[PDB]
Parts: sequence; structure tokens; C-alpha cells
Amino acid sequence: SNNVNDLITVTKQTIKVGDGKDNVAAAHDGKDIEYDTEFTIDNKVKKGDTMTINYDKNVIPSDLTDKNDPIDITDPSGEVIAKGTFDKATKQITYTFTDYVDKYEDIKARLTLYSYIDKQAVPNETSLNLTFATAGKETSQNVSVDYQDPMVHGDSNIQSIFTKLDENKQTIEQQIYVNPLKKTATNTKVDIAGSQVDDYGNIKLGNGSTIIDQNTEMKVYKVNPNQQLPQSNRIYDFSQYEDVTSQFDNKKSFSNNVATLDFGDINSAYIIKVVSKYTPTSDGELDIAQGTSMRTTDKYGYYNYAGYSNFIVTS
Repeated sequence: SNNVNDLITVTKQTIKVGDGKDNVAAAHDGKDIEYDTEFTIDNKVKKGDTMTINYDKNVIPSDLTDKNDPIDITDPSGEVIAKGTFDKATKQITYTFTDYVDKYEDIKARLTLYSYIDKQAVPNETSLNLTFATAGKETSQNVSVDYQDPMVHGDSNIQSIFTKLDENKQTIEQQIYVNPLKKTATNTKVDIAGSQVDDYGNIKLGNGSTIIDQNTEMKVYKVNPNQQLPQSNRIYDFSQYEDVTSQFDNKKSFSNNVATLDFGDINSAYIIKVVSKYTPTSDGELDIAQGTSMRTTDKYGYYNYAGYSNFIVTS
């Protein structure tokens, strides 16, 4: 048994920003990174031999979990050419060839892997050089990390993402930025609903779900005028923020899987951390959707509504 990278000829390999919604196996809002590679395998290659694939230092196979089990290399009919394991330390997949390389000759293959930008290493929008490898053969692509923009309607401005999924305890962590433009906002109500929500806060039932109620964990933090939030929408160190949770003890109400936080008149940004429970489908898949909205009142007394919605739907 031996490493046969040298016996792998790389025919094509491209790196591009893709849309997470198109990752059918694990669909979620936001952008991903797509590594598409094609190669032929020398006939001398045999079962138990190995080749490797290298991820860029700044990506991870999933940015919601550590279930880092890579997809098999398969032929067009889905027959398995090789099974892989991910090494987090080296950021490299080691693929082990099955008997397929013994049953067949002049084998060629295609592999498309999905990964995600490490939001801790890349907290803000920038351009960055990514480097992957098939069988030690490297390619590099410059991409631009776009992060999402807040949805803004008058003074209502809001955005959110999922940051962490725990399949064992069946919870999902969502981080919400309230008034990240640090506007002056009057009679601010923030809703968190265990359902999809459109850009104007209208709740859309049936398209995924979480449980939002009394027991849902909900921390709130106030941001200083001089602190700028990571455009990634993901906070890694809450110590640096003023924890104002207990001030919402008597400004929280629950009705039909929706939480309402009475923020009142405000002039700062806030962060909400929500850890909520979900229920997987009967077939064991995921169908998580959770949304938030900000309502403010403008100088003429009209309501303005801004909504934001995240999801995870697997297959």
C-alpha cells in the first residue's frame, strides 16, 4: 500500500464562489466555495492506495458543524471509486481507493467538493487568494468575499445568520445584528420567528422550522459607538461586548412560535444570540428555518419593517 499522487493526472481544477442554496446535500443561505476537479488514474493504482486533496488554509468543509466526512469519489453511475477522511490539522482529505481500481482500467473521475470561508480568519469583506490541490497538483484563484448586506427599510435595519448547528442536542445558533447602521430608532420591536420570514417581516409557514418560546436561549448585547461589527455576521468573542440580557427580562413576549423583544427607542447596534431547538424530518433530514424582523416608527408615524431569514435544508 502506498500514496499514488504521482500516478494521478490532473486534467482540470477550478475554484469558485458558489451559492450555498445550490449545495443540495446541505443547503443554506449564503455563499460557499466550490472546488471542481477532473483527473485520470493510472492503471497500476490498486485497492488500498491513497491520494490526497488539499483545502485552502482559510476554508472548512462545513461552517455550521464539524461533521467533516467528505463525499466519496464516484463514477457517473454513482459507483464508489474511493472513500475519504478529513484531517483538520493539514486541511487535507486522504482518499483510499476501493476495488474499483482493480475491476476497471483507463479510469477517469470527477469530484466536486464544497467548503466555506472561515469567518474568524476572514471577518470582513476582502479579496483573497485561495489554494487547493488535487494529488499535490496546486491551483490558485483570487476571489472576493462578499458578505450579505443588512435589509434596510427606513430606520429598520437588520441581518442574521446561522453560526453553529449541534445535531446531538438538536439546537441551532443564530446571530442577529439589530440596527447595525447605528441609526436612531423609535419604538423598535424585534421579532424572532421559528419560520421563514420575507424581507418585510411577513412570516411564511411550511418552509422549515425551529422552536421559539420561553425556554429558547436568548442573549442580547449592546455595541459601542466605536465598535464595528464583523461583516461576516459572526461574533467569536462576546466578552468584548456589553451583555444586556437581563434588561430584556421584562421586555420579552411569546405567541405562536414568535418572540417579541421590546427594544424601544435606541441609537446603538445590538447583537442577539439565539440558541433554539429543532425537530428533524421523519426521514432524518434537516428542514430548519428561522427569521427575524425589526419594526421602527418614522418621523411621520408610519411603521417600517425589515426582515431577514436563514435556513438549513439537507438531502
